[PDB]
Amino acid sequence: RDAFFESILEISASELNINIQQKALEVITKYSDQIWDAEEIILNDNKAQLRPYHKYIAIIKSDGDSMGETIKSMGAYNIPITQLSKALLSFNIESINEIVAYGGKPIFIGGDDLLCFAPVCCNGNNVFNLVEKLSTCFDQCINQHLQQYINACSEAQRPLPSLSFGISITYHKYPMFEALHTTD
RNA sequence: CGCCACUUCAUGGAAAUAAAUCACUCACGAAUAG
Ligand SMILES: Nc1ncnc2c1ncn2[C@@H]1O[C@H](COP(=O)(O)OP(=O)(O)OP(=O)(O)O)[C@@H](O)[C@H]1O
Ligand SMILES: [Mn+2]
Repeated sequence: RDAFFESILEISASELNINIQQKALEVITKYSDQIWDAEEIILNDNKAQLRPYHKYIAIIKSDGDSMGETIKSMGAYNIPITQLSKALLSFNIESINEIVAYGGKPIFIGGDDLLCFAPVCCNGNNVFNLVEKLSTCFDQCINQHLQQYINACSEAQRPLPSLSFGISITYHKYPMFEALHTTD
């Protein structure tokens, strides 16, 4: 209710325009194992257009780099932290928008982290394309809101705040606990 | 006009030179874990 997508395979092959949730529910009609198996064999006999990247799952984890250091650097130049809050919130909203646009799934947070469950390739768009768009969105929000900090601390020299990225691509099997720890 | 032969029996040069020296495809696939 306060929110408004499961298994591991449905968002690995969200490109065929095929609704595995509906057919899996029809077949099954405790829960997770049976529907997991149903989705598995449904896209097993969807072999006609199934490429090897349709069975691989990409986990994307990102965190903000030196946020406290950026805060301390803005403190020297008399720059409010409200601008940083603005940039982070706008980046998070745009991140959710473009992650659902790409074909993946946002899971974790709209803070300075992001854990996304995305297919390797949907509509000819990579997970690396998704990472590039996320980085560009974060840079755009930083520049748009911290413009004062941008043209005040970057002329002489400084690295601007950025986000480091962690991507893990594994089979739909090979459970996602180990994959999550590998991503971490 | 008559008569009649002896000689000489491979040397020098080139003796391999360039091109290609691996190429493409497959570099794990399923099952068992979740
Ligand atoms: N809306 C916001 N505005 C400003 N700062 C924020 C906001 N939300 C979170 N933060 C900051 O995020 C920080 C948490 O960042 P985190 O600890 O993940 O990374 P870091 O220590 O900056 O980076 P790294 O590990 O790369 O050195 C907190 O110190 C907090 O001040
Ligand atoms: Mn963080």
